[PDB]
Amino acid sequence: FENRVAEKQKLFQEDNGLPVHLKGGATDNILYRVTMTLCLGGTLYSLYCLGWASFPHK
Amino acid sequence: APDFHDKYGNAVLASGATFCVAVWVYMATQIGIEWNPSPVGRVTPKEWR
Amino acid sequence: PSITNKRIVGCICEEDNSTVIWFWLHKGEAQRCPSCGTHYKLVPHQLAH
Amino acid sequence: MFINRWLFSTNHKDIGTLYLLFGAWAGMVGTALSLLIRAELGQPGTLLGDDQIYNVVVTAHAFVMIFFMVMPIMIGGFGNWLVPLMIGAPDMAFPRMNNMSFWLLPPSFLLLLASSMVEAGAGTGWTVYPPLAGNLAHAGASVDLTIFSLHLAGVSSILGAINFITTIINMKPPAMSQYQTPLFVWSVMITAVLLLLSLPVLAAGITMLLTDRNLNTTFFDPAGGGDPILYQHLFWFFGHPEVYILILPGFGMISHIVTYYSGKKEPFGYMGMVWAMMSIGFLGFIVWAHHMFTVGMDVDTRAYFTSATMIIAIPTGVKVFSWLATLHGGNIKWSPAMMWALGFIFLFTVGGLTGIVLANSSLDIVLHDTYYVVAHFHYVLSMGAVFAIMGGFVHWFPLFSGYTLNDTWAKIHFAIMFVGVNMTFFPQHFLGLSGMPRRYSDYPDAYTMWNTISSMGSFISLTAVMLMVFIIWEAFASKREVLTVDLTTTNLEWLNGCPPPYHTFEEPTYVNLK
Amino acid sequence: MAYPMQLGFQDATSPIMEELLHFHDHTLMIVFLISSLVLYIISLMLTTKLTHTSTMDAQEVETIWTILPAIILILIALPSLRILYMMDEINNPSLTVKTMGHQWYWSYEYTDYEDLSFDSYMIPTSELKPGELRLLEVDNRVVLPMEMTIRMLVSSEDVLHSWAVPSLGLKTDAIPGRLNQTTLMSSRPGLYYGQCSEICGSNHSFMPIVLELVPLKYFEKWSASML
Amino acid sequence: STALAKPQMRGLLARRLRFHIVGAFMVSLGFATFYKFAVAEKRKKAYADFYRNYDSMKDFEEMRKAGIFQSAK
Amino acid sequence: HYEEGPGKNIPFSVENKWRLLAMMTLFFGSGFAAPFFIVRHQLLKK
Amino acid sequence: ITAKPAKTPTSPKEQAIGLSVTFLSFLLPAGWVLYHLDNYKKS
Amino acid sequence: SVVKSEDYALPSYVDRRDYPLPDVAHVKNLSASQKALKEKEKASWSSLSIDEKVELYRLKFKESFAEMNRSTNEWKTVVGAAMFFIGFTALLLIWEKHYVYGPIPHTFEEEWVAKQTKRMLDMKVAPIQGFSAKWDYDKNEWKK
Amino acid sequence: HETDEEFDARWVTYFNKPDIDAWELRKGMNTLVGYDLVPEPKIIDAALRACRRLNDFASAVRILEVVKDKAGPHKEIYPYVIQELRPTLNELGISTPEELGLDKV
Amino acid sequence: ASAAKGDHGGTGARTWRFLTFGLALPSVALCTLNSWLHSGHRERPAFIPYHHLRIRTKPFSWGDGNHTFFHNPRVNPLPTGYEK
Ligand SMILES: CCCCCCCCCCCCCCCCCC(=O)OCC(COC(=O)CCCCCCCCCCCCCCCCC)OC(=O)CCCCCCCCCCCCCCCCC
Ligand SMILES: CCCCCCCCCCCCCCCCCC(=O)OCC(COC(=O)CCCCCCCCCCCCCCCCC)OC(=O)CCCCCCCCCCCCCCCCC
Ligand SMILES: CCCCCCCCCCCCCCCCCC(=O)OCC(COC(=O)CCCCCCCCCCCCCCCCC)OC(=O)CCCCCCCCCCCCCCCCC
Ligand code: HEA
Ligand code: HEA
Ligand SMILES: CCCCC/C=C\C/C=C\C/C=C\C/C=C\CCCC(=O)O[C@H](COC(=O)CCCCCCCCCCCCCCCCC)COP(=O)(O)OCCN
Ligand SMILES: CCCCC/C=C/C/C=C\CCCCCCCC(=O)O[C@H](COC(=O)CCCCCCCCCCCCCCC)COP(=O)(O)OCC[N+](C)(C)C
Ligand SMILES: CCCCCC/C=C\CCCCCCCCCC(=O)O[C@H](COC(=O)CCCCCCCCCCCCCCC)COP(=O)(O)OC[C@@H](O)CO
Ligand SMILES: CCCCCCCCCCO[C@@H]1OC(CO)[C@@H](O[C@H]2O[C@@H](CO)[C@@H](O)[C@H](O)[C@@H]2O)[C@H](O)[C@H]1O
Ligand SMILES: CCCCCCCCCCO[C@H]1O[C@H](CO)[C@@H](O[C@H]2O[C@@H](CO)[C@@H](O)[C@H](O)[C@@H]2O)[C@@H](O)[C@H]1O
Ligand SMILES: C[C@H](CCC(=O)O)[C@H]1CC[C@@H]2[C@H]3[C@H](O)C[C@@H]4C[C@@H](O)CC[C@]4(C)[C@@H]3C[C@@H](O)[C@@]21C
Ligand SMILES: C[C@H](CCC(=O)O)[C@H]1CC[C@H]2[C@@H]3[C@H](O)C[C@@H]4C[C@H](O)CC[C@]4(C)[C@H]3C[C@H](O)[C@]12C
Ligand SMILES: C[C@H](CCC(=O)O)[C@H]1CC[C@H]2[C@@H]3[C@H](O)C[C@@H]4C[C@H](O)CC[C@]4(C)[C@H]3C[C@H](O)[C@]12C
Ligand code: CUA
Ligand SMILES: [Cu+2]
Ligand SMILES: [Mg+2]
Ligand code: NA
Ligand SMILES: [Zn+2]
Repeated sequence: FENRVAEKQKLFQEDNGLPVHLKGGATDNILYRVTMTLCLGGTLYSLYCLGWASFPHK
Repeated sequence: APDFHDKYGNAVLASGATFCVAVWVYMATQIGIEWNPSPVGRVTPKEWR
Repeated sequence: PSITNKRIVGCICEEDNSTVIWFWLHKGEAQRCPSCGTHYKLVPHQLAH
Repeated sequence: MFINRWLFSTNHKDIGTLYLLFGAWAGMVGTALSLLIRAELGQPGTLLGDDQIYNVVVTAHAFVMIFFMVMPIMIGGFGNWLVPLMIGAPDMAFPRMNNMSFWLLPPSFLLLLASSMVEAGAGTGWTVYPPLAGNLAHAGASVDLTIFSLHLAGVSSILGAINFITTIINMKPPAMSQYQTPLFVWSVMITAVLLLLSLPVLAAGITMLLTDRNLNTTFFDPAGGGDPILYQHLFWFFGHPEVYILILPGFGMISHIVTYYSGKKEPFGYMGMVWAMMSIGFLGFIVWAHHMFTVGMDVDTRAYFTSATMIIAIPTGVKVFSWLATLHGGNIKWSPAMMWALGFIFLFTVGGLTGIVLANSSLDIVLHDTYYVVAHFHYVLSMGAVFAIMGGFVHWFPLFSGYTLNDTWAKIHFAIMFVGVNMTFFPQHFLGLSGMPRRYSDYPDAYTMWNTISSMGSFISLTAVMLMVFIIWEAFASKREVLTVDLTTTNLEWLNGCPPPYHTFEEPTYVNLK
Repeated sequence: MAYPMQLGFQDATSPIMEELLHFHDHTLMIVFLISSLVLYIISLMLTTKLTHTSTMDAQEVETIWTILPAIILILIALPSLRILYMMDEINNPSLTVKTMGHQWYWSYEYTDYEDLSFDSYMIPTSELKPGELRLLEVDNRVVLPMEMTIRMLVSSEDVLHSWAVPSLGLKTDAIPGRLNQTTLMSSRPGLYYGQCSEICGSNHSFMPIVLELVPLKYFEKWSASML
Repeated sequence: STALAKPQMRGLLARRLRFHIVGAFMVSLGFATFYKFAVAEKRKKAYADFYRNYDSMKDFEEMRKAGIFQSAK
Repeated sequence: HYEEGPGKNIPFSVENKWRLLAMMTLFFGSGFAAPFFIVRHQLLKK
Repeated sequence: ITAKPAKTPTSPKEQAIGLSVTFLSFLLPAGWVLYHLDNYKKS
Repeated sequence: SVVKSEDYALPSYVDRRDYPLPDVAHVKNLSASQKALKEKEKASWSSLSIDEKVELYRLKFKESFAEMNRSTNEWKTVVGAAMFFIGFTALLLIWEKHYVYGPIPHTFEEEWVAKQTKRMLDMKVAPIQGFSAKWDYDKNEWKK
Repeated sequence: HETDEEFDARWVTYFNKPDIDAWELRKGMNTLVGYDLVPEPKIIDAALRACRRLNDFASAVRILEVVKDKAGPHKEIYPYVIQELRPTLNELGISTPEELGLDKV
Repeated sequence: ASAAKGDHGGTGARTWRFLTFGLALPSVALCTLNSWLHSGHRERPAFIPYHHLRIRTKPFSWGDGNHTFFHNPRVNPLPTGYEK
């Protein structure tokens, strides 16, 4: 392996106004959208489950 | 120059106190609330056995 | 030192005082701590060339 | 921009605001629950149902008031807002982790609400003692949702504690020693240390209850060689420190309020105040068994716990007399905040004193699990903690919002609340001495008068809570913008204006070492 | 039992409860003195136009307000601990009775000689005989001999409960898998009431305790006839 | 056309505090003496008086004749 | 960057005092009402 | 503390409105549930 | 005279008993007449008229000690309004007793209480001080 | 600490410094009123004179107001101090708060 | 553990003096209180000439060779029993 930290330093210090979590590129965007979708979708689903468990099924 | 308190202070105090006493006395004696006071000096013991 | 016109100064008047005296120090003539009178003078900017 | 600011925040002020909002909402829930309790006890007989629905209400009232109202407001709200400003720091040490401590609360609250929605709720008491809280006497998801709620609130507070201790130790100006930081900052650090040490034990204990309920472990089940009393030790080892965690930030705010409205540049006996809070924090870890005087412990163990418990009166006494000594010779400003602080000093003292009565294991035999205990803790919590929160809220509201409240309305609010809480809890001393048990949905006829008066007092408090919402509305509706504040030389948090800008102390303060 | 508008403790029925009443009077006086002293001082600090806002020295007055409370705490602890140890004194009972807590009633066992045992349920309000106390009466009372040292053993067969009789100064938790001991000694004959003192579910408020203290002779006959 | 005499000008706050702290102490003593008579002593005498010539059998007989007992009719 | 100053450092708007009163009413009202409706929920199950 | 005059003064009439609306938002929903308590208890 | 929001970093004026001499003068900008008065002030004060002296004072300070220390009628409004709200609370309690609370247990009826009271006296409830001690068993009535 | 005479002397000296500036005048009075005492006429004398040297009449009157305030309920201290300062008030042309109608609310 | 207090910004002389007078000495004062309370001479037990106690395989190099170095007549019996 070779030291490529300088390349990464250049990329992450590039004045493009992007927040650190999206500054790596398009992949950051995708991973973020996947994470957030699972979180919010999963939360809606948990609310639905609460609604189901709240009532007796005799 | 007179403020809210100089103009309305006496009235707020007078009618506030009057309203308070009136409604609390009504609630305490005219609506069927059971205070369950001590029988001492007020109840005449009656045979139970 | 300051990179602007004014900077907050905290003055611990005597060693071991638990109370710190805070005040804005403005560009211009030296100002004095409201508690002990020691003088402070703002010497503005730079840092980044 | 809205989402980035309010959902993705890394700003101590905004995060403190979120906490204040969350705590205010929780306070409404907790107040409603307290009204249901007092409605049920307002007249002899049954109103809602048996002890199950009643105790689900009692249990939730406690969890909401403690975990969702008091802690978030004092530590998350005032702590986040004021700590960085008081030490001239640009923000908290871990601004991103700080945001997670906040966001763990809504989910935690949702789990608590879920537990009362499913099955028959968790009517176990906030102490959640097994076997009543076990899988046979409380079968179903309710108790499990309650344990999970506590886990999330626990993680939130532990991470919050790590953040506060780090910020306070590492981010003061280079010249400022720990003995040059304001008392409120001291109160928060000590509280954070108590949280860091106590919550993990609670977590261990409720995890064991969880496994006993779902993985067939038997930590608290005698059939497997377990012991229900083990749970009590684990719970109370956290439980006592918890009550000091609830009052310490309050003591800190009281010191600031009393000093400020006495027109003083400093509180009387600063080092004695630091010593007192540290002692209280320390002693608070070696007295837990005073919550177990009737479980059947050896007499020597009981003599020790009686003795250790009473010692705390000494450091607490130094604080009370120091607050009075701060008022001494002051140019007293009779503001609404001062009123809350004066009420706190007196009412907290009364509550502390009845605590000393309860410390005596001999007497506690008769007072335990009766309304004498309920009277004690509501004087220190519903009057102590709450008055400190109200005082701090009216004092700092102009700083956080940039607007002033109407002082007359605020003084009216104080008067109503003062009458309400005293009418509610004072009679409970009589009910306790005479033997009325805790957690009862109905009581023998002889207890009717005091229960009736207590429930009426609770309605007066409700009127005060409703008035407070109106008062806050009126402030935001009228928009009277703050101009000047007195005593900024000894109250750094006000030095950047009202409200301070999003980023404060970008250029740190200048403090000579000499 | 408690009577309407009661302010303090139920009248003492045992020598130990009498002891607690005097200890509480002692403690309460201190509570009143300290709380009124604090209220007084607050008013004193707030009623003067005179001022002194400069730095005030504290290492002098703090000796006073550290030593004084320390002394007061010792003055409370002494009689408190004397009573504590007194309750633990070896007394050697003449009778041992056991009580098991259940959801939601108490069962009793007098098994010194015969194997006597029975359940004790609260009399439903709809079923009270005229003059009987709501929520406090039970079908089978705990008949016990007066002026005698009795050993009560408490436990439970399900969740936690707590066996209490305020007039006797008693409260002993009923824990499953554990046998807690307490001693009972009534100075007088009569009926003495108490209520479950540990949250145990649905009917926690409705599982009272009623002691019936009678002379030894009657205790014995009762024993026999309850076989 | 008379002059005014030099009034005390120093330590007026402290002087006030001392006077009232001493008065508070006097009142505490007076309260202690009152309480240890209207409550403490009263309680000791009430119990001592009640049990001095107390007859437990006579008391029981009265209760039995009134029919309060389940085991003694 | 974000808006700063009185009425701008909060997640809700105070531009209109009546719209604000509606917000606050829903906010605090929903909190206070929740326990009553949960109690109603528990009573209507059995 | 010194402050500027209200930017949008709230007159006594306005305050009565805010107070009443505030009180009603708390009282109405709870009052409704409490009123129908018996209808809930057995149904 | 007129203060602004962004002036929080600048010394300000305050009327306080324990800070008699504020950091700034009440009025900093002076008219033709006012600047003339400050010049007159450099000469003997005896040559100053009462009205000139009071003008000098009002340039320097906002309120005098007597004005800043005046008491008010605010307490009337506070106490009166508190009582109005506590009174309003009684209305809520009236509403509750009427629409929420059902009848109380039959054990509270006058006859029941009379019997229950005799029974409590028969079992000698609180004979030392609390209850039965208040009944004269000889004269068969409540001790006078 | 120190004797009453030494404290007084120290404050008389402070206000008697010829070139005392406005800041030092305010600092001295604002500090002095923090103590548990009504300053001696001799200290007030020196401070009033400093006001003269600073051409500050308004502060001279404020100083007399603070002296009356510091006495609190003891209505006999101000009349006596004003008595003792009469020569100086006359000399410098200092009208008391009363004479200016500054004592009416 | 982490105790229950705080400082740590810089543990120096002032902090250790704070601990000496605010924690350490008060603890010694409490233990001194407790000790000079639970004291009082507890009644000495009946003498039993146990063979594993009051050992004498060689006389002591002091006194009469039969008394231990810090012999207390009140509580230390000789091999033959308590002293007069
Ligand atoms: C609301 C219901 C009131 C019912 C009143 C009694 C009726 C008696 C009939 C008829 C009376 C005579 C016949 C019966 C005698 C029974 C004696 C008994 O068995 O004796 C024991 C009993 C009865 O004790 C008494 O002997 C009653 C004492 C009442 C003290 C009241 C202070 C009240 C202040 C303001 C009003 C209350 C609300 C605010 C309270 C605020 C906190 C105190 O039980 C207690 O121990 C209850 C108190 C528990 C401890 C609280 C400690 C700190 C309290 C106050 C410090 C205030 C200092 C400044 C001075 C006070 C400043 C405000
Ligand atoms: C639950 C919330 C309901 C909200 C309903 C209304 C929504 C309208 C939307 C929209 C109509 C368009 C309006 C745009 C601007 C205003 C509204 C907005 O979107 O704003 C949204 C904001 C603000 O909320 C508002 O919108 C109402 C604000 C009322 C403000 C009162 C201020 C009170 C005084 C002092 C406060 C502290 C600071 C003081 C000093 C000054 C600041 C430092 O919230 C936040 O982003 C996060 C707040 C977190 C803390 C709140 C409670 C979390 C509660 C429960 C967990 C529940 C578990 C399940 C429980 C489930 C149910 C049983
Ligand atoms: C030398 C010794 C003898 C001295 C004799 C007096 C001499 C005085 C000289 C000199 C004394 C100082 C004089 C100057 C003070 C400033 C006067 C002014 O320019 O400013 C105007 C100020 C003046 O303030 C005052 O001035 C009176 C203040 C009263 C404050 C009470 C605060 C209580 C806080 C905590 C309570 C527990 C501890 C209490 C401690 C209380 C200490 C006073 O503001 C008010 O007028 C508004 C507030 C009034 C209502 C207060 C709350 C009531 C709470 C609970 C009961 C509700 C009853 C109604 C509803 C009832 C429903 C049933
Ligand atoms: C902080 C804790 C807290 C607070 C404030 C209160 C407040 C109140 N509590 Fe308490 N309560 C507990 C904690 C608390 N309680 C606990 C721990 C238990 C034991 C539970 C158990 O046994 O398991 C309990 C139990 C309990 C019982 C005994 C139940 C039983 O044994 O059967 C009763 C009975 O009356 C009661 C009543 C009340 C009432 C009427 C109030 C009223 O005073 C409430 C009035 C309203 C307020 C004081 C809230 C105001 C605050 C805000 C709304 C925030 C405002 C926002 C900002 C300023 C930003 N409570
Ligand atoms: C804010 C919360 C808070 C605080 C600060 C305290 C403080 C104290 N508490 Fe309290 N306590 C609770 C909340 C709190 N408590 C709760 C929630 C419960 C019930 C939990 C449950 O079961 O659900 C409880 C229960 C409880 C018990 C258990 C009773 C039982 O269940 O049978 C005991 C036992 O000793 C006790 C003691 C004390 C003591 C001695 C203090 C001391 O810290 C107080 C010290 C203060 C003073 C003494 C006053 C000021 C001092 C002076 C003016 C100096 C002079 C004084 C003397 C010389 C005495 N508390
Ligand atoms: C006050 C607390 C401090 C303790 C020491 C102070 C005074 C004693 C004198 C020297 C002690 C030094 C080291 C300890 C050696 C032997 C144990 C002594 C501990 C002691 O002092 O024990 C006493 C016995 O005294 C005895 O025989 C002691 C007889 C004295 C003779 C000493 C014998 C010397 C032997 C030393 C061996 C040296 C080898 C060391 C080598 C080091 C490494 C090469 C106990 O008294 P007692 O009456 O039996 O019981 C009390 C009943 N009321
Ligand atoms: C169980 C309950 C226990 C009960 C509590 C008992 C309370 C204690 C009662 C009295 C304390 C007596 C302290 C005596 C101090 C003298 C006060 C004084 O006068 O205050 C200052 C001393 O400084 C100083 O100690 C600093 C100022 C004063 C320091 C002490 C004041 C605080 C006193 C407490 C305030 C009341 C709270 C009481 C708490 C219950 C004044 O300074 P000097 O005169 O040198 O300078 C003035 C210049 N000269 C020289 C020209 C006059
Ligand atoms: C029933 C099941 C319950 C489950 C509950 C689960 C709760 C949360 C789960 C998800 C949380 C994981 C996400 C990662 C968290 C990492 C926090 C972290 O790593 O935080 C760091 C600080 O804490 C530090 O160092 C040191 C501290 C490191 C803390 C690591 C976080 C772990 C969270 C769990 C804690 C459990 C408590 C343990 C005791 C029982 C970094 O601070 P930031 O503010 O980010 O940045 C500051 C910048 O200057 C960095 O350049
Ligand atoms: C502890 C917190 C609670 C405090 C107490 C609440 C104070 C009173 C609130 C009033 O609320 C209501 O009052 C009613 C009666 O006055 C109801 O009307 C109801 O009753 C009727 C009239 O009798 C009918 O017209 C309608 O059908 C109706 O449902 C009603 O729904 C409810 O909103
Ligand atoms: C590694 C470090 C250790 C090094 C060795 C330690 C040395 C210990 C020295 C002990 O010496 C002693 O010896 C004695 C014995 O002779 C004592 O006197 C005594 O002994 C007597 C002689 O018979 C009697 O006359 C007296 O009563 C008296 O108690 C005696 O007080 C003591 O000083
Ligand atoms: C490639 C690298 C040399 C430094 C470099 O990258 O330029 C070498 C040096 C030491 C490392 C090795 C270390 O010797 C430890 C390991 C030993 C081997 O048994 C397996 C791989 C092993 C896990 C490592 C893999 C190897 O690729 C490393 C990473
Ligand atoms: C309560 C706890 C046991 C918890 C458990 O059973 O799991 C025990 C463990 C050690 C005990 C302590 C130690 O045994 C030392 C002390 C012994 C004394 O007899 C009483 C206090 C004393 C300080 C004890 C109090 C209490 O009984 C402790 C703290
Ligand atoms: C030494 C330390 C800090 C002093 C300083 O560096 O400023 C001070 C602060 C608080 C003091 C303590 C508190 O004042 C409480 C106690 C008061 C008694 O007068 C002596 C012991 C007492 C326990 C004090 C000992 C010591 O003087 C402490 C601990
Ligand atoms: Cu059995 Cu509670
Ligand atoms: Cu505790
Ligand atoms: Mg219990
Ligand atoms: Na009920
Ligand atoms: Zn300084």
